[PDB]
Amino acid sequence: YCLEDALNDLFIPETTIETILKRLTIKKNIILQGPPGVGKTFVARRLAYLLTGEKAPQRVNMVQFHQSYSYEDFIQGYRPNGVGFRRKDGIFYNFCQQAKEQPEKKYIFIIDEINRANLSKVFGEVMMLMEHDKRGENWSVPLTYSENDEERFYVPENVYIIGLMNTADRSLAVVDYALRRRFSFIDIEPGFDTPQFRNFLLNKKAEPSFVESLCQKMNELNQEISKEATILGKGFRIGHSYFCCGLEDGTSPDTQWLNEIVMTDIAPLLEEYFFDDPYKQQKWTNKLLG
Amino acid sequence: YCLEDALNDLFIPETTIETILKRLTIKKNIILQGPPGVGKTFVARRLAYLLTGEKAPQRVNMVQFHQSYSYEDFIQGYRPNGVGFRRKDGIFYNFCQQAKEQPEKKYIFIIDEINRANLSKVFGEVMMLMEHDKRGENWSVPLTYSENDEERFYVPENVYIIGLMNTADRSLAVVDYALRRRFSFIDIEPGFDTPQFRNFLLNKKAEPSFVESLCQKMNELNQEISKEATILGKGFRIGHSYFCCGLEDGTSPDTQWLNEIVMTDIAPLLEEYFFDDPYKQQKWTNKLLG
Amino acid sequence: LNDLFIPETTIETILKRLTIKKNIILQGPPGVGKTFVARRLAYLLTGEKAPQRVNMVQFHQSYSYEDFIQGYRPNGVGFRRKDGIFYNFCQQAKEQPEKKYIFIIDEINRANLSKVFGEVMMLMEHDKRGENWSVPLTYSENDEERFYVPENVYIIGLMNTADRSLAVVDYALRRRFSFIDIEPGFDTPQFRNFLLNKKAEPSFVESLCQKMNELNQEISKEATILGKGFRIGHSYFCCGLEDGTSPDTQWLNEIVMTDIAPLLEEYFFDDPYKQQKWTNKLLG
Amino acid sequence: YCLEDALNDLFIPETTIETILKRLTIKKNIILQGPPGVGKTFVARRLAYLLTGEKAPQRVNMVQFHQSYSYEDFIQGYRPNGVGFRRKDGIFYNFCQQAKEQPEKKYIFIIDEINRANLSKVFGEVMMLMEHDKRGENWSVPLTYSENDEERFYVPENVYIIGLMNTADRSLAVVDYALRRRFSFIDIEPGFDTPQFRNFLLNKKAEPSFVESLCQKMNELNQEISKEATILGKGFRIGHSYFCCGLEDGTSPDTQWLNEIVMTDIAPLLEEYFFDDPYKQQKWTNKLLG
Amino acid sequence: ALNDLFIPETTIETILKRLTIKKNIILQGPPGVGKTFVARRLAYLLTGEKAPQRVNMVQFHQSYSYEDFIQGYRPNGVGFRRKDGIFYNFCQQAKEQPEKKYIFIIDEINRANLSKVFGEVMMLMEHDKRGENWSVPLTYSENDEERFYVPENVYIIGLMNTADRSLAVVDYALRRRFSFIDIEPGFDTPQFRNFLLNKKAEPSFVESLCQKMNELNQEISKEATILGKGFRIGHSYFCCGLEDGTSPDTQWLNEIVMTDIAPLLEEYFFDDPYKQQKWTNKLLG
Amino acid sequence: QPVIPVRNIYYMLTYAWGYANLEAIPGNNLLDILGYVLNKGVLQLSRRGLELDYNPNTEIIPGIKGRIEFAKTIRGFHLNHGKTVSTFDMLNEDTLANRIIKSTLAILIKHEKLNSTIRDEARSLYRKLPGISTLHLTPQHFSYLNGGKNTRYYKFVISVCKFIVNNSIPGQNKGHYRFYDFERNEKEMSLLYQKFLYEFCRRELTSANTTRSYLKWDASSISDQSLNLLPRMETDITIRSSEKILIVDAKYYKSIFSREKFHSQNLYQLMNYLWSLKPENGENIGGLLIYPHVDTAVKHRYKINGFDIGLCTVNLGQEWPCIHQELLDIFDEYLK
Ligand SMILES: Nc1nc2c(ncn2[C@@H]2O[C@H](COP(=O)(O)OP(=O)(O)NP(=O)(O)O)[C@@H](O)[C@H]2O)c(=O)[nH]1
Ligand SMILES: Nc1nc2c(ncn2[C@@H]2O[C@H](COP(=O)(O)OP(=O)(O)NP(=O)(O)O)[C@@H](O)[C@H]2O)c(=O)[nH]1
Ligand SMILES: Nc1nc2c(ncn2[C@@H]2O[C@H](COP(=O)(O)OP(=O)(O)NP(=O)(O)O)[C@@H](O)[C@H]2O)c(=O)[nH]1
Ligand SMILES: Nc1nc2c(ncn2[C@@H]2O[C@H](COP(=O)(O)OP(=O)(O)O)[C@@H](O)[C@H]2O)c(=O)[nH]1
Ligand SMILES: Nc1nc2c(ncn2[C@@H]2O[C@H](COP(=O)(O)OP(=O)(O)O)[C@@H](O)[C@H]2O)c(=O)[nH]1
Ligand SMILES: [Mg+2]
Ligand SMILES: [Mg+2]
Ligand SMILES: [Mg+2]
Repeated sequence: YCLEDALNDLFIPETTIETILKRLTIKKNIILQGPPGVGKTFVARRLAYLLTGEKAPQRVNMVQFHQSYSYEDFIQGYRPNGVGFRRKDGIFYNFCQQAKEQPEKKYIFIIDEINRANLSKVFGEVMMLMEHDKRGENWSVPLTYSENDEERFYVPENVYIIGLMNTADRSLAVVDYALRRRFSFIDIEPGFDTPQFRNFLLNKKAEPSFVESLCQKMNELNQEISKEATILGKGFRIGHSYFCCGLEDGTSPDTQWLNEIVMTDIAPLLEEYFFDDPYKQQKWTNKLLG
Repeated sequence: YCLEDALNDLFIPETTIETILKRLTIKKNIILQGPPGVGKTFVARRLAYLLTGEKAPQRVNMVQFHQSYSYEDFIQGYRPNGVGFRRKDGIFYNFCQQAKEQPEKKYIFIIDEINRANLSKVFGEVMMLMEHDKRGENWSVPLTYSENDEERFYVPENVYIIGLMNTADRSLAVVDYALRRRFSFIDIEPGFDTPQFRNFLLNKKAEPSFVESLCQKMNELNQEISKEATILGKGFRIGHSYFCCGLEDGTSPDTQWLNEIVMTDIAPLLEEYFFDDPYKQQKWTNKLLG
Repeated sequence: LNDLFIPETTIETILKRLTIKKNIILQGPPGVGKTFVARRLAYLLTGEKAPQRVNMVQFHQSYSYEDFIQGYRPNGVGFRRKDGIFYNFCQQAKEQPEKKYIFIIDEINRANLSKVFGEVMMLMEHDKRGENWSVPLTYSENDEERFYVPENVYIIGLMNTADRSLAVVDYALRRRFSFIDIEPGFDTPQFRNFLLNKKAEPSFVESLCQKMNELNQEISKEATILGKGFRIGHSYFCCGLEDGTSPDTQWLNEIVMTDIAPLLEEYFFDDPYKQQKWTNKLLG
Repeated sequence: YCLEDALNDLFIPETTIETILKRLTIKKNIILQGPPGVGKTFVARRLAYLLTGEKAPQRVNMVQFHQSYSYEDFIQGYRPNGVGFRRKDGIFYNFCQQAKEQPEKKYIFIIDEINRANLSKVFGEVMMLMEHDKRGENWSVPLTYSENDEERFYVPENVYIIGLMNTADRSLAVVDYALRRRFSFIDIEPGFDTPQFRNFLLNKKAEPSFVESLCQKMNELNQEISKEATILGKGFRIGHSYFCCGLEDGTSPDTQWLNEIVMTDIAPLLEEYFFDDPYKQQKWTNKLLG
Repeated sequence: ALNDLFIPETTIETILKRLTIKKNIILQGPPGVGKTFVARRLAYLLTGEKAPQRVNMVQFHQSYSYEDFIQGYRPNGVGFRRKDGIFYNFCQQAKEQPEKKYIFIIDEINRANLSKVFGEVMMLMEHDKRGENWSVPLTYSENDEERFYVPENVYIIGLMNTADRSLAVVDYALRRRFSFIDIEPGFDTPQFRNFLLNKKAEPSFVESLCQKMNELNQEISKEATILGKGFRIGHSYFCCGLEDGTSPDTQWLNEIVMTDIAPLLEEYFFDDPYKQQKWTNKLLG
Repeated sequence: QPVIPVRNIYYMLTYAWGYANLEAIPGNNLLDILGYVLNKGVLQLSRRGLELDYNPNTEIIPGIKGRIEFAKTIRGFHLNHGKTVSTFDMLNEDTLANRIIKSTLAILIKHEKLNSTIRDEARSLYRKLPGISTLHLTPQHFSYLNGGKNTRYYKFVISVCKFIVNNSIPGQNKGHYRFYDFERNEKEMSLLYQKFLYEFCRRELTSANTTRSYLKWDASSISDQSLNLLPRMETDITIRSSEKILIVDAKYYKSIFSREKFHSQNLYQLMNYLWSLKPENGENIGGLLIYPHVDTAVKHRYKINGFDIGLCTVNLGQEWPCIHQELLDIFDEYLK
């Protein structure tokens, strides 16, 4: 496996893709922040195979934080056995043991919607330990529910952590600045202007005018979205996922199909987005339609 | 089962219905939004047997969410058998296993008043999984309470999801735009000015003159409701159900019958819609009677 | 049908509305006999004075879905799933389909009504009653085990209109419930006949109605602040004269200070003179 | 354990560490109060070995506090057997007993992220003993979980307690009452305008002007943050460790290396800081690149 | 006892008129009014037998709950048992004796949430719904063999205090079922004046103090919002220390000014020490 | 000692906050105006329904609710007395956003100088929110609310509470409040003036693009590249269009209200902004000084140093639409 394999279908420029690996290899923990529908989930499984250099799932682990995950779930907690409780090693603790089984091959842990959960609660002791410098046996620390006999948990160097925080929900945004120092934050743009997106449509039986018209209108809209910061900030700007899918059957892209998209998905979003004047809603919808 | 069985009593146009099944076959997640009393609950049981094409309720699961509902109830959680606690596979988890047994047949899960409960907390792990392109074992994920990483949950492809949310309360709305992306939102309207609504009345010995007077009146009133979107959106407008039920005995819909219900139901509703304006209450109420 | 102070037409509306619609909200100020009305009325619908069929509860903010329908709660040995009253009650009525079983909910406004009802907020409607409309419950161990409202069940809601909470408005529940206002009924003869058959003076009864109406009308003057829902009920007068003390001006004077005076403070808060004025108006 | 190994690399002035060493022998309960990335965790591991004069793990203990951390794990409590509950000596109890053996040798206990958990919930009764004056067997007390009054615990004088607290969160504005009486707060500067931080870069093949140019802006920026009190206090200002890391290869510092840090770490942080004025983000981000 | 009580007899007579009929009652008044001591003598008065066994007293707090009040499960040596609470035990004691009036004292009732505590029973204590007809099975009553009903004999008294400005409007639950009563400090009353003149107090010393406190009681209630009528000082501080064996004197009062009224005076205003000092100095002489 | 009529100022605040009938209210003073909207605004919200945020609750209860935390239960041995430590998400209105409104209503009622009707109606609403907890308001509370998760409507009414809280002064009584004499201070009035225009220009001048531009000196100094000592320069507004660029410097002065000598020191700032700014398009460069006057509006144009500069005024107190007319009329002249 190689970059050529991954970047065949991805709409992202190579520019970020190398920047991603650059920050990762030095820092070992990063976050990709972007609105939904920009392939955040999409890239993540592909990224994992690059660094290992092979398409292996075993060295990779994927999860989602749902605002109910806990340290007891992630790391160490007490679970009922048949009649009485027992201590259960969590998944991350289970994962790190696998990673240190062989240090040579890199191990990746993938967390969707990380911003939801209270990360300080879940990770706890690990929030220090995850950082690149403070890894290995030198910085071994004993866990909360560890046995009285000294047993310590240390992050292996090979481990890499990836976080996936959407930029829509403002409330669910990272205000743990202590935690935000462990991570490096990579903004991802919608991907409209890129040719690699455009080629994907043109290869799929599309007119260059209709394609080039589409990107022109969306880019106008996201500027207007980007214009405001009071309610609708830059991050809210629309993703490209809507347009990506649904053409597998052979349906060529046209105003009929585009019209179905606008009425069905975007038009609800807009009225939900603005909720001040329909004219703005009527304006931009008709602009896309016309 | 057959399509025409449902459409006989249905006031909504087929055009909307055809739009609906087209999306649902594609998206596998949908949300139906309208005021109360427009048959969201009514259509949904009908619609499932259409999509399957056969009237199998065992393949259908119907639930109403509310505040006292969680991931522990829905998906997985530890609950008391008795002296000893056990891991209890939630209802949705059980439903998904059933669909796996028969991959060919479509299995449908119906959520009434979805917008009430905190979907962000309830779906969680599912919030990523449910999307149309991410279903299958390739995207299998271990849960919070899974014993090990190997125990993983993947949504079957056959499953279709239905979301039912009233538009009366802006308080309870799906503001999570990420959650909005998974669901395809199809508005439903009261549909007074429809033949099938009128045919139902005339079939029950109703005056065509009274009917045309009736539909025109509400159409104007509902349009008045949609006007003040700042105050009350189009989603607030009155449904057709108030007039629908109550004639089962065979009572003819005279003007007196309508005058009785208006006083009993819509009148206090009108009072609430116009807290500040008594004349506006008096205006429209008196408008109906003459 | 004899001692009721509410119009005969109003009760006739209710029985027709109730049997058809199966759900109602009876909203009015305190002291209008909401409890006695429904309890009197409930025996009419059954046709027999059966209290076992009838069950009443008074909701409160802490009341929860745990209490009403289902919930996990402790036995002596440990925790188990405990069927709340309504699940217990509906099963009892389901046992006997023919007879009409009733469920009464007082001070309904206090609780988050959506929260309490939960699943049945859909099921309670008359059409969606039966095995077809059954659903597995939130805490149901198995998907196959479901709960459905029987047709015989009829539901009554009693609402105090003087404590509006600008927290939650549900217009969907309003679709389930047919709202019926209740006036105090001072003008009604049945209220007057009760007192004149209790050795009241003819003028004394007539004087009271004039006194109360002038006050009640002022309450409904400013619909924004207060309404007809706020105005005073009559029931305070019913109690306390069956000992054998017939009405007198002194007895009136007691109730004004005893009961109504805090209400005035509650209503006409930070305006003592209006309280003193309206208080003194009645005494004269 | 020579100071030269300890103090040469450090960016902090030798004055403040000496001042820290004074109070630490004096009071033995100390808190380092500064934003993340200034080496609070970094110094403390060295500081313990300074006082002892040796690199000894046994005499020095490190922990990070979080919400799950509690008295029963920290001090003493009951852990389930298969059914039964067994008492277990907690860390601090086990840790002090080592210190009881060797009164002359200094013992060190390091608590990072202390504010996250309430001290009373964890420490509780022992806060009486923990204070510097009321130490030694004279003040011995029987524990909450002691089987009998005979068994008693007293904090020996030799142990010193270190607390690492970050002034990066809004909740910490209302500092806990438990801490203030018993601990001595010390502020850690960002330490940009220091010789050793500069000299660290100069040894790593850095131009002086590019180094000196950077510090004024960083010194300028942190000054702007500290001027605010409502949203961002002085304690929120940037630390000096973003720039430290990432040079392990030997790659020379330059605008290329620096620009990576700005966009990937500091740029989105500023969005969180200057949400209200996005243009203010543009002001600084453009300023730093220039 | 009436002569020993300092409050107007009309209020004493009025209360017995209300409670007998209403069966639920709450007293709101200043601290230092002998509200507890008031009710006990009144409790003995209504029963007529001066029986403490019939009488049971409870003081509420924010933690107080249904398990404390009514019923709950408490640990055994092994396992756990259903454990009868106070009110469950108390009424069943009263159930045997229907004729005999039984009284319940709830101190500092406003602090706790009545609903959370009472729960189901909160309606059953309403006088209209009493006896076996309104019987309900309890939350923890696993079987339907026994249902809990408050019999008619029960009377419930609640002691609330108007001391605190932090207190917001009373809970709606309370207002419905209870008749709210304001108790005067009773300085003006002769029965309190005869409680000092019986101790060989000077009539000038007696009368002056009545005027002195009244001057304050007007000023403390003169404040519109922050300090109302309910705030004004009660007499209980004056009782304790005179009939123990030490005669009244201005110096005895002088200590009392510093002891209770002076900090209380600081507490009410909490703004102006001079306004406190002016009043404290005014009290002393 | 003249100032603008108080009603019109509210319109300027609205544009300043970026988002009704004031003819009905008879109270000339500001606080009658502001409270009436707040008192009415909450009523508008309550009609639709107030915000309810899922608040997690972890407590000791007699049963299973939501998710039981096994650890806290066993450590506390709550099983023995039939209790569990369980987490669940009760849905309340007691959030910070709602708490701010309610505590503010106490301040509004407590204000010494206020219309009787406004005080009475608010006291009703204060009672109408029993569940919510009163709080002691600070900007730090408002600071936390910069997330703005609530609706656009909430964010408007919240901004009102910010104005009241900061512009509330205790008066005769220790408890009660007294409103700030906002009009008298020029500085906040100027910041009102500048902020009013910037958001206003985005609304009406859709034709042009409106952005604030930071400027950098043309200077080079051997001593420091930083030039920290030099004054920081940030435009009040720049309103760029294809045909012409235009910078405006506007400030609120008391002297100009008098119809004599003229106070135009801000012009000194303006010229150097023109110099340090260099346009790539090079279409033209124009400047404008606009001030508030009471009586009448006067416009002049000047050609000073190769720059086209305008001095203009507005007759505030006339009428808001005609004022709205006048401002758009003004820019049309210069934007050319
Ligand atoms: N073929 C192709 N599909 C893409 C590309 N980028 C995004 N998509 C598609 O857009 C859809 C959603 O992508 P996803 O990764 O889940 O976006 P997300 O940010 O993770 N979603 P969310 O923020 O809601 O969690 C998928 O169909 C995904 O394949 C791309 O570059 N190529
Ligand atoms: N006979 C008949 N009844 C209909 C039709 N459409 C809606 N109704 C009736 O209207 C009532 C409510 O249906 P429902 O789906 O619950 O409306 P809703 O939008 O879901 N209401 P809510 O959202 O509040 O739950 C029922 O009486 C239903 O049968 C229809 O086409 N034919
Ligand atoms: N060489 C050198 N590195 C330093 C210096 N100060 C901090 N660092 C580096 O900064 C990184 C993090 O330091 P750290 O102590 O963890 O900061 P912190 O205060 O603990 N972070 P937090 O407050 O979030 O817990 C490490 O690489 C550390 O060595 C210093 O003075 N010299
Ligand atoms: N005879 C008669 N008694 C009534 C009437 N209305 C109420 N009462 C009595 O008033 C007493 C209290 O009624 P209650 O239900 O508590 O008042 P509400 O709940 O606020 O409406 C009971 O004795 C009622 O029966 C009535 O219309 N006629
Ligand atoms: N003898 C007598 N003592 C009274 C009277 N009123 C109050 N007291 C005394 O005042 C004390 C009780 O006061 P109280 O307010 O209940 O104390 P609190 O509950 O802490 O506020 C006891 O000494 C009572 O006997 C009274 O009228 N006569
Ligand atoms: Mg995704
Ligand atoms: Mg429905
Ligand atoms: Mg650290």
